[PDB]
Amino acid sequence: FYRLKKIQEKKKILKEKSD
Amino acid sequence: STFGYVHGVSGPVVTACDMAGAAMYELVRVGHSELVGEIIRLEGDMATIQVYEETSGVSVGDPVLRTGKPLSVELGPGIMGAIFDGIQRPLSDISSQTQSIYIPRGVNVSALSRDVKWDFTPCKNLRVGSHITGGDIYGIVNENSLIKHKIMLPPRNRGTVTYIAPPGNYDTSDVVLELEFEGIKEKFSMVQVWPVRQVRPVTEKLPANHPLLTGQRVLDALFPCVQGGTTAIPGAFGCGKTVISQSLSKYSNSDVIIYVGCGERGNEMSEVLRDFPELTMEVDGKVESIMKRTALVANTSNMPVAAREASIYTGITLSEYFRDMGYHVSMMADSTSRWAEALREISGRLAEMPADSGYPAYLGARLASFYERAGRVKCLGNPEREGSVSIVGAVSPPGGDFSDPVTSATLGIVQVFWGLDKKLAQRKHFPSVNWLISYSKYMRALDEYYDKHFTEFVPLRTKAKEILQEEEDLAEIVQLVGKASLAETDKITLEVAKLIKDDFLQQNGYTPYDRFCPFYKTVGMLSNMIAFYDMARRAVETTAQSDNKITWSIIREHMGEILYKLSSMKFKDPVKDGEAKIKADYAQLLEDMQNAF
Amino acid sequence: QAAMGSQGNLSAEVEQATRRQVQGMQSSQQRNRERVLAQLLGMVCDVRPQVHPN
Amino acid sequence: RIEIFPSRMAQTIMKARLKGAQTGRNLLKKKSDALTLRFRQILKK
Amino acid sequence: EKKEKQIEQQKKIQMSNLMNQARLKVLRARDDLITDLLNEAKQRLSKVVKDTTRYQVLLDGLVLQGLYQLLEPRMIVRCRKQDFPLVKAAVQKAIPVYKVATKRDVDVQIDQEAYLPEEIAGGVEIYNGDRKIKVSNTLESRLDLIAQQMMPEVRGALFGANANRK
Amino acid sequence: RNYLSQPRLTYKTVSGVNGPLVILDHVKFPRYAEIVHLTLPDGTKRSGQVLEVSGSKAVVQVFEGTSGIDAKKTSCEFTGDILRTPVSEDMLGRVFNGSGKPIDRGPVVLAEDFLDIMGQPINPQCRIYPEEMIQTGISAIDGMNSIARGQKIPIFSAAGLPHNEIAAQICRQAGENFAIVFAAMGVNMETARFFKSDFEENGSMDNVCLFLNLANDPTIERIITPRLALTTAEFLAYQCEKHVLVILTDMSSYAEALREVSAAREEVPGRRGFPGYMYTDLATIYERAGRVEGRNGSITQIPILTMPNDDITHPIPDLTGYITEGQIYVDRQLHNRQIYPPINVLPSLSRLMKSAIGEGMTRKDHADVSNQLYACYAIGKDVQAMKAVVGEEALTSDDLLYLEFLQKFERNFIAQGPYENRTVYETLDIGWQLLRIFPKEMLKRIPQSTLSEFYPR
Amino acid sequence: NYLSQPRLTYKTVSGVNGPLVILDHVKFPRYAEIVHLTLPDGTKRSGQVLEVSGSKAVVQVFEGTSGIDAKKTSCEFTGDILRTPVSEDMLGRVFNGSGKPIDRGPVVLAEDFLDIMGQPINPQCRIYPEEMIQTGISAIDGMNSIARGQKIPIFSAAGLPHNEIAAQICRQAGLVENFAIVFAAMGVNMETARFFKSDFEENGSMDNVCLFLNLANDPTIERIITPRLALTTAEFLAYQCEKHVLVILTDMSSYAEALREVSAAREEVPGRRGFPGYMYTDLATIYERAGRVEGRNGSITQIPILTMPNDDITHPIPDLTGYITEGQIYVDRQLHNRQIYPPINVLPSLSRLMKSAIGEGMTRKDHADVSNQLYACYAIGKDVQAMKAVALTSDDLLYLEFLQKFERNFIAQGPYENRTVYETLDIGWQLLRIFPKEMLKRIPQSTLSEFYPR
Ligand SMILES: Nc1ncnc2c1ncn2[C@@H]1O[C@H](COP(=O)(O)OP(=O)(O)O)[C@@H](O)[C@H]1O
Ligand SMILES: [Mg+2]
Repeated sequence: FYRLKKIQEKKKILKEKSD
Repeated sequence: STFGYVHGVSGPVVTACDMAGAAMYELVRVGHSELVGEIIRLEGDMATIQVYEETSGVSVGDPVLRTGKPLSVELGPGIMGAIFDGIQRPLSDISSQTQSIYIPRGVNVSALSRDVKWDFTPCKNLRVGSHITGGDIYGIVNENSLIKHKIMLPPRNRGTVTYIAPPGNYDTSDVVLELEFEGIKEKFSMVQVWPVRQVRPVTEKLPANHPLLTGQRVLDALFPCVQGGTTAIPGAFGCGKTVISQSLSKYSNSDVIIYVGCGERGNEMSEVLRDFPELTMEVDGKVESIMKRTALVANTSNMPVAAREASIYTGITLSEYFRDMGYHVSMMADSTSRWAEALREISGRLAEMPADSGYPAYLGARLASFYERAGRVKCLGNPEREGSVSIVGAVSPPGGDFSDPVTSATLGIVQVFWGLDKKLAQRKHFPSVNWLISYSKYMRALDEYYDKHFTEFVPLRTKAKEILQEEEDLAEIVQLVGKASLAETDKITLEVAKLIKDDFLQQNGYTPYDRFCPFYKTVGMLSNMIAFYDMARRAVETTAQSDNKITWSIIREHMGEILYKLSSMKFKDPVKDGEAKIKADYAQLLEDMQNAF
Repeated sequence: QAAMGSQGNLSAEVEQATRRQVQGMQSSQQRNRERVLAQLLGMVCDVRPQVHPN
Repeated sequence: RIEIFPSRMAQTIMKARLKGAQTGRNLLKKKSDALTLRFRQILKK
Repeated sequence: EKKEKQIEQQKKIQMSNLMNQARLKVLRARDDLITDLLNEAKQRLSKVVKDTTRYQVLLDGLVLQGLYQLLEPRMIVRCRKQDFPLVKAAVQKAIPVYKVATKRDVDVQIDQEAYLPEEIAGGVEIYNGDRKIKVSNTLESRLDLIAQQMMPEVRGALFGANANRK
Repeated sequence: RNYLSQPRLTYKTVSGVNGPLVILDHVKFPRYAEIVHLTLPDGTKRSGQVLEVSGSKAVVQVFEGTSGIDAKKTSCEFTGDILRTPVSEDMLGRVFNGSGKPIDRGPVVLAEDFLDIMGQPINPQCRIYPEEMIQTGISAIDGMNSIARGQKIPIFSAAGLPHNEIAAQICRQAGENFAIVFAAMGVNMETARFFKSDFEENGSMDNVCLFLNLANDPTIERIITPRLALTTAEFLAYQCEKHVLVILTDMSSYAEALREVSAAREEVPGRRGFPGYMYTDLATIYERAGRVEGRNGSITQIPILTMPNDDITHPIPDLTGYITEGQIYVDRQLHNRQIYPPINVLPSLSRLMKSAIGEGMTRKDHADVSNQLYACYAIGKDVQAMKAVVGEEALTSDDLLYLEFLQKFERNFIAQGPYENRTVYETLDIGWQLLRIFPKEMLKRIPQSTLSEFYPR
Repeated sequence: NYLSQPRLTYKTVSGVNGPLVILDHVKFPRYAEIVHLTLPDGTKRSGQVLEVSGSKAVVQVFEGTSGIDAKKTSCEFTGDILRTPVSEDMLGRVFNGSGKPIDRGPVVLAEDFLDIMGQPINPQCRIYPEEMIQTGISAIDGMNSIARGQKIPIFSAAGLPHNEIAAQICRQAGLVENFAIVFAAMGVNMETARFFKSDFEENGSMDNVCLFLNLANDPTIERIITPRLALTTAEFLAYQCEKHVLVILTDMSSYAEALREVSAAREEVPGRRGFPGYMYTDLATIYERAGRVEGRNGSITQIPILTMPNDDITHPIPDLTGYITEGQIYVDRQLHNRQIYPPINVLPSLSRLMKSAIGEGMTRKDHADVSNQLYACYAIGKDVQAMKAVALTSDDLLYLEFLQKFERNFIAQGPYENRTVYETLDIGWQLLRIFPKEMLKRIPQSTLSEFYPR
């Protein structure tokens, strides 16, 4: 639950870097 | 650029912008008080810096000046007997300077004293104009009465001697040697600077053949360690992982001792420096304290967590430097599980993905790059000396569970493993080394030494490990189906193995007779208790059915005086040396005659 | 007598088997040294600048 | 005292080991109780 | 049996180390036939540097190869001190060739503040405008590209081919 | 003399509130651990540390919770320094709340010095080792697990067990120069009243610095409660040279207030949800102990932690077992038999037992009889494990005495009663009587040179 | 088919973390390239390319990122895949982790350049392993004998002597005369490197061994490209030089552990216990390069040693290995505590190619039935031994006489004894002699008749 939530935050930071 | 600017702080790590020409693992100094830090990651224009002191009050507008050098120690005289922190600042100078009881968190105290003067003497046919290479001795400095700090050249450079200093007293900043190369005549001194993350170059590694006499009975007999070997001491809290480490630093057969406190207690390093200067040992008929040969790297739990990375790498760099003199260095890492918790806390700030149980994925590469720096090895340089480094690294698993990513990554590297037990500390069975799960892989390499000095001990431990092996399978029997239905060849096994567990394996480290036992005393009382089991084997085996034979209650009520000689054999204090071998055969002669009686 | 047999094996292979192998490839190198030299120097002179997916 | 490695499929194995040992006692309890009842009335006889 | 078993084992170790250095001497004597071959080839590139009617048709393409592979709006050619008038005629020949293939225009100035050292045989080192990306097309680097890809050929056509193949 | 006189800025530019973290914006040079003073739109005053900064942002965390914090109207008011507690010698007799404020209608303290609550680590070169043995009177603590003045040692207990009833006992009868600082983190109303009205009895209130923080108080205030309790005690000792006894209630309940704030930060869970740095943040509040060279003062810690589900392998007794200098275990089976200090001596060891005993300190047979009284205890405990299996009649004459000692050991060597203290000489003269129901030659831990005197009596 | 365009050289790194270096502004980068990082100190480090994206490319250096700047380093792009120089002369020498020599020797003269990833075989034209390799170990050849070309690991645990039974199947490697061992050492200590380097010169066998070594001193990224580069020389000697090879990769668990560090630094979504999801395929491309082709005369067999963490066969490293290979050899801990060498547990160890490498034509008629029956009395003997500690039948003591005689006399054979298969079945039949004729159920009467009375 820590490794999957780390990717859920890193999929958002990579998203807002595109936006 | 020549410095940086802080961009964001979060615990130990520091993000610093305007930092372009800075390599990985540089040494920068962040803040107005200049906290010493190391770069661990950089992304474009910014760098991410772990800080070896407590970041508090560090603002964004603080300057970060860089030095262009990795984290490095200062190797030279003035290093034995002192006590350092993780980044090698002396804790005795730091309290005689500021006169406080705290470390002021910004002080650049020199690692070696540039004021005390040592009597130098050259290396006796080191001529001017002679050829010299990297790593040979060009002078001797007697730091104490016990230790001759052999001054060496750095391994990088070499040349031809143009000037050597005459024998006398010098500072640690005086020029002692000047060497001509193709381009530039280069100056030198008595100190040298070496990066702690880089392994010291050396000629060629050698196999390890001589054992490390630790003085414990269970350690020297069943699971022996050699000088040049790696050892791990796991076990839960209150088991005694440091009283074996403090017994190693007091009574080993090693030339120097380096004790590394990594996340340890503050009172346990004050325990060391108090009782060491009254423990005098002999080398050549002269007695002097063990603080002449002990150098403490002290980094307690109160001190910051990024410095726990540095105190392991510093203490192995001093251990590698004293290896190059030829001394048989030992090192007590204590404890590496608090070093692995420093890797977890640092990687938690960098948003690293974790491995099993929190730790980063490179945990097996940091422990392997530290434990493999041990081993006896012919050093660099012309005087042709052979040194050693023996690493004994304590491991503190949480809850006493050896299925842990620190321990399970350790046991793939270490050859010896002294598995301490928590049940063996409730019952006061000290040392608490669990003889079943513990092992050593030095045995096939050590019997060649045994076929030269102690030529009867290899068949002894083969039966001594066997009697402890058969006791464990029969212990589960008597706790389920009772001891009444047991055989007579097994009831003798249950007594001598219980006779081993209080004589041989138990050892009161605070009494004058068992605080350090030599190896003849250890092989002495084992050559009798195994011969007792071998003689009481014949009392049941040969006369098995016919005669109304020995049912061993015959033995236990009649041979109680000889068993009292066995149960009190461990009481031979070191005032008798040759008498102990006579009493070993005398108590055997009481054991010899009673099979006829 | 094994030590003179073992040193007799030293003076039977390091001076003929090592030496004729260096000399035996020295002669084959010399007969073919110039053919691959024009092959190499003919390849340092071939320049053809192609530029790929645009 | 811990026996084997956790965290998959040893739980179902140990639940099979427990269930056999749970009624294994109760089967042996009825054996020891019927033996005692055979022992109690043979005392009065 | 400790007197005869060691002297046959130490005979085996002595036979093992002698057989190994019999292999390591002939393999190191295989390098000096290859290393001087690359040294004798490095001599004969400098003779190609001498005759200008062969050296400038070489430097016509050797600058052209750098311009095509780099594909920058602004490039910078760096060369030796002596070849500065030679590559200047070579680059101006190469300008309306680059505009034929690649449609992109280009600019290719030749710098004055920096020159290649004298130990280089010849060739150029063409950079971009940002001084980051570099195409090293010198003759000490063009030879080592062809020397590695021809290592199967300069073994079989210079020593005996192996008797155990496909 | 040395101070800062620049006026403080007042930002109305909060940007992000998710859980207890208030992300500010357009901050100009924020330091790492500044206290900020939130001013809520309904006039409420909240305080908070800065958790981490990055560029222009500054992520503070509020102490009193985040409920009610707006985005437009709230005015976070910075302060350019670290958290400095107001500390004085007249904080001795007053009851303080969680953060820093008085409870019993008193005034704010005048505070001749301001100290950093994070403290500074003591130089281990000038940190002298505790040798002076303190007297507690409880025979399980005084005689069998002797603690020295300066030693850190917890009390391992669970819920329902009377840890707080015997911790006030050693707070009562420990031994004109003895001060006590008390920290209550996560106590009930009763326990905070039981501790308040116990020091109202013995007249010890003239040397008690009770820090109460009840269960209704905010959960981030439990972080800075044992910080202020120690830097107070690092001022009554180390700067005024008097012997302070720090007692931290519910060190378990401090750690759930450490787990909760770290799950809000979303960082690196260790064992059982507790954070990765949970060894360090239990060490910066445990290693403030011991004596130093140039001071006559001392500070000794007796923390109390309730191990969950009676497990010593839970991370709360585990990580404190590695950093303290011993432990004291309170047993639940002995509490069910109405044994008074319901302590069992087998997993309760004191590390400084080897130094505090001797001919110079206390009665040379004391250090050696405790090696033997563990042996008769540990062997006899396996006898009751054997008595459950085979039967009460299959025991031999050896292991009938191991049950005979073990029944007499619990009720005679322990259970002093809640108001009786007995000295170490009374402990040994009631402890040697338990070894005299044993015969000779089975006391194998005792040498014959010492056994010859005390056995005939 | 050679490339000749001059290689570009980028001085434009823009990020470095762990083993990765992230580049910008790259013009047409290529996947799985090889680069040459030139440090500001003049050091040269190489590296693959893990992911391209537009003008970016994240390389993984082999020798660690320690010292790499952000402005002064230069990274030169070789325009091809990592192709090793392979030769017949790569036999009798010692190489490091990636490709460099150790014993003061030369670089190899590159008879051909081969891809380290290999190229996939046609499964139609791959002949089946039939000829049996005699290992000399009674625990192998008696129970779970290995065929030539069969891939079969040795499942060890940390501390167990798996290296002494690795060198045991070197000296006693033979059929029932050009057996070129290719060795790959990953994550081994120096004292385990001396046990392998100075045990091939002891028997004089160093004229055909190609010992690779990647010590714990050497960096961890080189462990990735060790079994791909140790097999492609073994793939050269066995399919292109018609020589029977035997490759013994060592410590596969460490090879995985180096795969976890790169996977965690790439921030990929992970699998079971931190390992990447593609570890099944990553352990398949270095395991399935075995067997023998039908067009040639050579062969390549694989014995990859791996330690399981905490003696767990359900760990992902022995789990995915048992799904790619053809059965395991489970050297056990409890047999090592009873002082057995080799301490091989014959219950979970298995060979899927023992059924077609034994019989009347290959070895002898009674190999098929004595291996099932010795397995039968061992498996039935174990659960009745567990009930023994906590009687009831006079035949149950017969099964525990089997357990006392099996571990001491059959599998235990010492460090230098090489039992042939003709000697192995005779000791196996003597263990069945303590059982009656009727209790051997899984032996038919046609084979039980002439072999049981002797
Ligand atoms: N061989 C021994 N001799 C004397 N005391 C011992 C011995 N072994 C263990 N002990 C005792 O056990 C306890 C363990 O001390 P310590 O090493 O600090 O625990 P830990 O290993 O968790 O750090 C101490 O009270 C120590 O005196
Ligand atoms: Mg310890």
